[PDB]
Amino acid sequence: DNPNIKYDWWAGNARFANLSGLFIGAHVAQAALTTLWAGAFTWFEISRYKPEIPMGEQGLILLPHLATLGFGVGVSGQVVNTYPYFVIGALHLISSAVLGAGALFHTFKGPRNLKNTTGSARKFHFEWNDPKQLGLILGHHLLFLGMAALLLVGKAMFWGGLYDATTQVVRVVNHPTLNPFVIYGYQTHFASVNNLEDLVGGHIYVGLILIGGGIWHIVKEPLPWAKKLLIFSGEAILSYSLGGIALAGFVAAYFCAVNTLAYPVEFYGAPLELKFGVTPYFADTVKLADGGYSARAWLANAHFFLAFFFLQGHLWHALRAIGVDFRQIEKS
Amino acid sequence: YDWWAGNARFANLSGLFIGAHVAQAALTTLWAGAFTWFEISRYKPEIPMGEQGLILLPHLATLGFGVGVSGQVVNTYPYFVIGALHLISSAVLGAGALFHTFKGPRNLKNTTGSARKFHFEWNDPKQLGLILGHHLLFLGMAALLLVGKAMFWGGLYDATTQVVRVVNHPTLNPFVIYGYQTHFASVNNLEDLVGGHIYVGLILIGGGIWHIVKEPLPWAKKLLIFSGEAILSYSLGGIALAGFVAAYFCAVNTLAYPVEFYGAPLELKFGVTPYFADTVKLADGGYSARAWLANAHFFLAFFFLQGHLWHALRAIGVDFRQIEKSLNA
Amino acid sequence: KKARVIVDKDPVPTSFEKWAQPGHFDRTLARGPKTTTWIWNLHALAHDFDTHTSDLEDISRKIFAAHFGHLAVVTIWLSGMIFHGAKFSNYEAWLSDPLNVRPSAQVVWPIVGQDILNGDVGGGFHGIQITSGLFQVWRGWGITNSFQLYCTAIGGLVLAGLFLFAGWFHYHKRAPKLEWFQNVESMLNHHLQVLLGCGSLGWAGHLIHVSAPINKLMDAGVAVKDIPLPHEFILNKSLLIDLFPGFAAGLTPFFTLNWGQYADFLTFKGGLNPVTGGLWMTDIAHHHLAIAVVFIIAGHQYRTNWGIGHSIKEILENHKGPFTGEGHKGLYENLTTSWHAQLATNLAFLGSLTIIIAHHMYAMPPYPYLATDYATQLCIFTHHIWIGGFLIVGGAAHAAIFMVRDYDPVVNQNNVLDRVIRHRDAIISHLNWVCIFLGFHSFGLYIHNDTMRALGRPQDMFSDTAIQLQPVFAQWVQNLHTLAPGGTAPNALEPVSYAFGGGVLAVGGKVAMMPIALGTADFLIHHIHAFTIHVTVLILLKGVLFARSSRLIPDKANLGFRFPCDGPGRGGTCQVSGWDHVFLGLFWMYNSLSIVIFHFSWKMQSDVWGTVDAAGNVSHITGGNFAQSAITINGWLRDFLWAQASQVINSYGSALSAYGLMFLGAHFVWAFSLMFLFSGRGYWQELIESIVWAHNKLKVAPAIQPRALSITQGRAVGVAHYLLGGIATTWAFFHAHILSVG
Ligand code: CLA
Ligand code: CLA
Ligand code: CLA
Ligand SMILES: CC1=C(/C=C/C(C)=C/C=C/C(C)=C/C=C/C=C(C)/C=C/C=C(C)/C=C/C2=C(C)CCCC2(C)C)C(C)(C)CCC1
Ligand SMILES: CC1=C(/C=C/C(C)=C/C=C/C(C)=C/C=C/C=C(C)/C=C/C=C(C)/C=C/C2=C(C)CCCC2(C)C)C(C)(C)CCC1
Ligand SMILES: CC1=C(C/C=C(\C)CCC[C@H](C)CCC[C@H](C)CCCC(C)C)C(=O)c2ccccc2C1=O
Ligand code: SF4
Repeated sequence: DNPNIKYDWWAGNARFANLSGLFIGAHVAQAALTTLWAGAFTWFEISRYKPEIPMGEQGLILLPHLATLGFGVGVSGQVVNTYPYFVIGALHLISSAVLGAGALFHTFKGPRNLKNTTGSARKFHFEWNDPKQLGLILGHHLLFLGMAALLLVGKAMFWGGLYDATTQVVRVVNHPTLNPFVIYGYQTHFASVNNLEDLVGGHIYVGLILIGGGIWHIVKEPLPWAKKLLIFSGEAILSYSLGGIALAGFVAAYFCAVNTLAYPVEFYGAPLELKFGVTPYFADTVKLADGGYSARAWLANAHFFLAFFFLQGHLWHALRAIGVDFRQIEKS
Repeated sequence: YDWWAGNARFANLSGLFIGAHVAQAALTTLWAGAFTWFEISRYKPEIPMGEQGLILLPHLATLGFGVGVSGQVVNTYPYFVIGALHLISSAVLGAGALFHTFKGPRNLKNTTGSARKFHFEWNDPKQLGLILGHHLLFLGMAALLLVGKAMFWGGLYDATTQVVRVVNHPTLNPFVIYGYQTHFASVNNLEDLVGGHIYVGLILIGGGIWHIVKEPLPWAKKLLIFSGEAILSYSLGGIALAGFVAAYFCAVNTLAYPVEFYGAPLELKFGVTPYFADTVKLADGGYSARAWLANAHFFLAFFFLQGHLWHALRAIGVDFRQIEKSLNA
Repeated sequence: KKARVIVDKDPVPTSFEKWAQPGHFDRTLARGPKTTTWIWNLHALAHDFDTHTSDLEDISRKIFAAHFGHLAVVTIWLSGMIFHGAKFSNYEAWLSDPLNVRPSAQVVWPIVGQDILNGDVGGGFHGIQITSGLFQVWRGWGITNSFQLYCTAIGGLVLAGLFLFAGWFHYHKRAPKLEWFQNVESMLNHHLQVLLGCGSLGWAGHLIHVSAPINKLMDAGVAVKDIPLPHEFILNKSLLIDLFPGFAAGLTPFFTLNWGQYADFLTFKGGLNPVTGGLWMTDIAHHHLAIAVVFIIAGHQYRTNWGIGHSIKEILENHKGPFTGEGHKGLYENLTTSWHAQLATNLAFLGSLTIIIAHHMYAMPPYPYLATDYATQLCIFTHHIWIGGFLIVGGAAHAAIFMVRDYDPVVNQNNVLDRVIRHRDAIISHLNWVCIFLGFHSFGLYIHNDTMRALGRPQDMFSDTAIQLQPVFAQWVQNLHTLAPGGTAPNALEPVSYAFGGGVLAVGGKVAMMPIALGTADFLIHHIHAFTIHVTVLILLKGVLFARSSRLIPDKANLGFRFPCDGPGRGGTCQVSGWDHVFLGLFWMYNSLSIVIFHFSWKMQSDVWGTVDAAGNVSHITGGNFAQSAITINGWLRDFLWAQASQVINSYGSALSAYGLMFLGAHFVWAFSLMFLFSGRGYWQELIESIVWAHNKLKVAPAIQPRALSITQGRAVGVAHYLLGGIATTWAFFHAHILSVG
């Protein structure tokens, strides 16, 4: 592998791979775009939402997620209040604007290298080979995700409560499922979640361990065992992430398909059946007419196919991480 | 070798030989896993399961996996979980395949330590016996898994009374097993089949353990040739026989294939070639599942016999000179 | 040597710099504008790549990249047509009721009162009625909903994207070397076997698996919603078996040569499906299968990398005889060193093919509900005749450009090309004569007839009721083709076309196709066609044969392909260049094809098209007036132009008003052209001097000095507006007429 390799426009985003400032800029931009999608299409679905006729078939894939969190619903998915959706749509849109401003800052205005900007790798600088600061980055990111899980626990315990399909109403959980004998029990009984306290207790156990994982990943450096097994290369850590997201996508797609509580069924179609032809896919049940395909069918299939292509991403980038150059493979 | 004979280049080697075969295994498990879901999706509850083109789901249904009475098949979930398990096994085997090929070393001369560890040579008759040995042990265990499935892990479907039944009386006394050297392919009771695989298993582990501890006798060295092309030819011969026997069992045997999950009768007709055509002339399509599994494996067995001949003619020497200079003389 | 992929990497760096440098590509234009002639020259030379660079490799790369560009714009266009079909059409209504609903896929915006153009086209839809036959194409494709068109349109936009990328990539990034381009044997192999052979096999696949079943159900009167989706015929075999029992046999009959087992879905019926009045899908299926096999076989002729095969050079070199000296020796070098020699050939033969397509598509309407759509029939015939005629004249132009620029005496000494140059006086003198003979004994008969009719002497006319000129040979050929099924084509049920004979075939109330009887009016008009084609060839052939030199200008090749003259000397040498022969050939091509489409229009309306009574009596659109009227110019003026122009001139305040405006607009553009053709540069430059004086007087004189158009541009602008105006007039005429009566 030559050191001064130059990539074409189509592989042009591989050029800032190492760098420092453009790495922040490119990812804060994706975050701004992700929040912009979350914010703007809230207003799209509010405008396109008809009160009458069940809101499975109207192509709503964002508002049902809010309605699942017991967010201006009422009884049997009647949906009384539209204002709370607009405010969330506005909040994610203003978060998009500030993230977008922060993105263009770090790319153009800010420095293109962080070697002498902040002071050290501990401050905000990062290097791919060094297993010390990238553990700190992983650490604080797990802390934020851990906190983000405890926000949902907050929304369950005190802040309105979540919608249940058991009695078809917004209910407040006041008995979270502790005793991880059931959590280990749910290693086989997953995707058959039939009570909200079990789900809340699940995210409590995820959260308190994710903070516990986070805090540990800052204070300690990986063992020579880790260095020997896993490769500390920007392409390698990308491949591990692509693998991690692929699994998450496939699992999420399955929960979306089979689970009837985490998606309360009345806001969607309800059942999804795994059929295989050329690929595996969750087609539809009761053949939703007057349009085609329920919101559940979209969330299940889209994330399954995305998960499959992210698996092809893992393979591609992982084969390039180990040291397979495809150029000399097509030459002989 | 040319591009078309390009896979003969790593014939000797070491690492790519593991990689190429663990890949085929990953592909075989992927076929076993993915087409389970295909046949589940293509299975219609109405219409008897024979003409629906199902050649994988009937094998599961034969093992008494959510069947009920007279092959009514109430439960589809047990098929899905097996389909998922073989598919995840395919993913890990596929990952393990491309590891040993690309990431892992292209030679095991200094990798593992010795020929006993994981290295192999074709000429040396000591480690290839150890490989054969452990493979017979695994097949021996795989036979005792079916015995497990029979004895109290659900039980297997019988076509005698058309239900899932648990066997609790395996056929011992090999006077009947030697009796079944002529009465084979007319197996009408499941205890005889279970007792058969018990006798196969206990001898196959007994064969396995003997092949590892001992090296072939100079008699073997004198008769059989220790060449990669020769051992391939012996394997092609072994698979050809297996394929012809399996094709016959599929055709005539009425228990190991429970009849209602398939067509039921197959008659051996000969025109230009032997083939198991069909009985009752299956209409609204053509050919039952049994007809496909019988004929496909018979023809595969015949071409694998032509494979034995072809590779065995090259086994006696190299024969890459003797094919061209055959007529150039 | 061996055909192989060999490219230069990053030959031309991609940058907008040269986009900001108009005329960068020519050394003369690069200096910048001084006069307004520069602005014209920029556009005139833009795609003349031979003048950009001398390097044949760089020219070949530019041509290869430009083609990806032209494929991208054609794909954008085809995607647009299909998208407009998906979104802004009554296609789904038209499927439900083909005979009553009028195809429309262009909706006008309500502004300045132009919404009047959104007429009642049926299927509760308001839009411009389309005459492109897209609905009949999509029905033939087996498309039954708007979603299938949306998918196809998007698929097209992705293919157009890919074609753009390809063109950028294969120029800026990985440009093939001249070696690659000059593999004519490999190119012919791949283009015969894959492009045509596998394309035809692929299409046979679609016809056999999708089109034939879906069309068979639609012809059986099954509702569009009730018809299964095209993939259901593959996934559910039972549905396909019910329509075509031959599929029961499976693929074994194909491999065991028991091909009769497919006789139900691979037919040789002939004639037309009586439901739709189009060719049978099963005949079309077998055609494309048979075509595919012949092409895949044909494209194994030329030697590539394995010794087996012909070298085209050796074939050409071996074809010489006692009249033709060295024969076809040196022509391989002409066709592999000159792009103009290839463009000449390909324009001449693609142009000739497009005219064959025009004829074959009206007589054997291949699409369902085309034959009875008289508006579509007239328009696609006329369209493809015009495209054909332009391409042929292009062939002649680029033949002349080759002779001036790329012709080598050394390569072409005593070969067929050299020897035609040496008797070019004998060729052109004889062609001159046959043109005058045909002119007198074709047009002179019309003038004879006009005069006899005018003098009250109809008995003295050339007519069926007077002095007959029966086209006995064409009459004899019609009979042979009518007797073919059962006789010299035993396994044909009907004739290839009902035009040759057999019965009147009728769909709805209307005639799909019936026998086109030939008499004196058909003899006369055919000898007019022969005349107008021979005169066009005289002009174009004279252009190519005298491009390099003549008895007048010996060094004409030095003056080039496109020069206005060599001055008023030698009596005057105006329009001697090969370019000027193309200019004159365009008017004659226009004159020729005008009479071809007029012939078609009137003959079909008088003798073929019309309504059919329950008893079976055919009432034609113009009641068989062709036989007695089309034998005088007065009859053409009165019974064709005057009579059938009533619809276009009376179209104002209706949905056809646009054609009335186009009709006048086109008459205007045509007349405007006469300013350029009849006048000369000298007058206009002197007028511009006085206008420039006034701009100078008020200090608004432009730095880029105004110039009158070049002598050549004057002629180019002349013939452009003449053809545009003339053709557009007939276009507006044909539409307004046939969208009313047809
Ligand atoms: C996308 C960006 C891009 C850029 C920046 C360049 C840049 C360049 N190109 Mg490349 N090229 C590209 C894409 C690009 N190209 C593509 C997609 C193709 C395939 C067609 C090519 C094929 C190509 C060829 C064959 C050549 C170049 C050349 C060049 C150089 C000079 C071009 C010039 O100045 O004319 C700018 C011209 C325009 C802006 C006009 C564009 C005309 C388009 C292609 C067609 C429009 C059709 C449209 C429907 C209009 C119809 C009629 C209208 C009335 C409706 C310049 C470095 C030339 C060169 O290197 O010479 C030294 C050269 O010969 N390019
Ligand atoms: C595949 C077909 C094809 C290709 C690739 C070429 C390529 C070429 N031609 Mg050939 N040619 C063709 C077909 C083709 N031609 C046909 C069909 C004819 C018969 C008309 C000709 C007759 C011809 C002549 C007489 C000449 C060429 C020349 C050339 C060369 C320069 C062209 C140029 O720079 O145009 C630049 C483009 C323009 C000036 C604009 C043209 C616009 C036309 C006149 C009107 C378009 C109206 C449109 C149909 C309706 C819209 C109206 C509306 C906008 C109002 C180039 C090698 C020239 C040459 O010198 O060869 C070396 C040359 O003198 N061609
Ligand atoms: C109506 C308009 C008109 C007419 C009648 C002609 C006639 C002719 N053109 Mg011309 N042409 C025209 C428009 C016309 N052109 C236009 C607008 C252009 C610009 C593009 C041209 C450009 C052009 C070119 C480039 C060429 C021609 C050629 C010809 C001649 C073809 C040979 C022929 O048919 O002779 C037969 C004569 C006729 C058909 C004319 C009518 C004959 C009458 C009916 C018979 C005579 C009656 C009677 C005896 C009259 C005398 C008696 C009286 C004195 C008492 C022919 C003389 C070609 C040529 O010369 O090749 C041979 C040629 O190459 N023309
Ligand atoms: C070396 C080589 C080769 C070979 C290779 C191979 C053959 C491979 C294999 C591989 C493989 C063989 C792989 C596999 C994979 C798999 C996968 C990818 C899977 C996945 C799965 C999933 C995704 C799942 C999921 C799920 C479940 C589990 C349940 C629920 C539902 C769902 C669906 C979600 C070739 C010849 C090419 C070339 C040369 C070299
Ligand atoms: C319309 C359109 C479109 C579409 C199209 C398409 C969709 C196409 C496709 C196409 C296709 C889909 C095709 C295909 C084809 C195929 C082929 C061509 C094949 C062949 C084959 C062969 C040749 C065979 C051979 C063999 C073998 C292999 C073995 C045995 C023997 C034999 C010989 C039989 C688009 C979107 C673009 C847009 C525009 C328009
Ligand atoms: C009329 C005529 C002219 C005069 C016509 C000329 C000079 C053409 C000029 C017309 C164009 C349209 C001028 C365009 C000027 C600007 C580009 C317009 C700018 C404003 C727009 C942006 C609106 C000739 O030069 C000529 C030459 C040889 C034979 C016959 C004739 C001939 O008949
Ligand atoms: S009139 Fe025009 S074309 Fe004729 S010689 Fe004079 S300048 Fe040349």
